[PDB]
Amino acid sequence: METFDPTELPELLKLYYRRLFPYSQYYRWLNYGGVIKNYFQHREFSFTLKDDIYIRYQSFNNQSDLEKEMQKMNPYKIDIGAVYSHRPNQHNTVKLGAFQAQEKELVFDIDMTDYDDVRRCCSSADICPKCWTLMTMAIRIIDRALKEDFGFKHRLWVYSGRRGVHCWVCDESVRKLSSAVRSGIVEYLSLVKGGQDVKKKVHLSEKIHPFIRKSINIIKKYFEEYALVNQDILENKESWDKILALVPETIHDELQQSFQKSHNSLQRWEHLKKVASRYQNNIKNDKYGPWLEWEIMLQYCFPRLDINVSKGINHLLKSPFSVHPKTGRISVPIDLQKVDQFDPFTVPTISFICRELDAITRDYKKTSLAPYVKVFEHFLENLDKSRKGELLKKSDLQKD
Ligand SMILES: [Zn+2]
Repeated sequence: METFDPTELPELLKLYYRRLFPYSQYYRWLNYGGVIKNYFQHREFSFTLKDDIYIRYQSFNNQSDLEKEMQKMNPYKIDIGAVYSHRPNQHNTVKLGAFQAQEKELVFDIDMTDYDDVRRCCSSADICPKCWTLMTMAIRIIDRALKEDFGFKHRLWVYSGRRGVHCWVCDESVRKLSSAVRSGIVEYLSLVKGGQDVKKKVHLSEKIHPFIRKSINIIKKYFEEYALVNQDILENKESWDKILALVPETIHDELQQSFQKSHNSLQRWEHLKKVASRYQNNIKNDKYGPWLEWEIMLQYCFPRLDINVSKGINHLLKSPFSVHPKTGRISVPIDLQKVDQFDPFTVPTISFICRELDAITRDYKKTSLAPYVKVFEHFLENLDKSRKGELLKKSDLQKD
């Protein structure tokens, strides 16, 4: 924003939707094996066109119909909503209030601006190699929990194309989950709350739940390099006063003094850990520990979870393989086995892949888009494997 002339977007989009957008894989995803009738036909799609104009409640009969309409309207953005009780594109014809959102993937949307209070590196409208690690940590923290703590097997992670990282959890049972249960998942996962003028946003109890411990252990792999070297969070008085507002009055002064005697954020952090580990929860206690150190790390490194993104079944979220109009970047799947190597800055733009396409119009495999489609395919393969596995179990129950 802005790296190419935005007036070439319409012609690039036209070519993109004609030769490059992976419809086969995309339909395979949203049709979910085709075994539940109307599942794709009842999906809301929402297109954004030129000038921030968008259309709600579009839906399509099949792959060919979707292709044809995407190729006709050539949208700047594609959003995906819920699966509804009826065809979204006929919602007006429906009785009183029978048109209801019924099912959707459980989604998360981690937004880099939500870390602005604890970022020092680039700027509010930017990302850089110094803050990106926040997203890496957010992925590892949330995915571990979704996988290990909840048993969710089908989790697609997606880079927004700009400053965001999205998760779609797509398990059959998850898609059916109620709003109340979605909230409960968000509540369980949440540690950073949650106001503009609340200075201290993490308060830990004496007793550590395994979720908190396991999240902290992930942050600890990154904390030195990320917070002490890259962000340099205890660099000067101006910056370390922000950390001192998170510790008790009792120790503000002792820490202040030894901060000024050391030179590194590295050295000052070691001093903070020491001092904070000796703080007595006034008084009568005799029990000491790392709660304060953990609270600071969580405030700086733990993802902020917007309750509404995950709670509302009808919420729209930018589609994978949609283009980000501001950056030109394709919204691409992130390979979870390689999350530490994921590089948002080398994610190709629409113009770049259109160029590759006809440099001496065919297929996406001759462009830089290809590896990202391979990642999508592995995800889809796992969805195929599961359905077949469960169909076997169901088929074995129909035998007695
Ligand atoms: Zn940055």
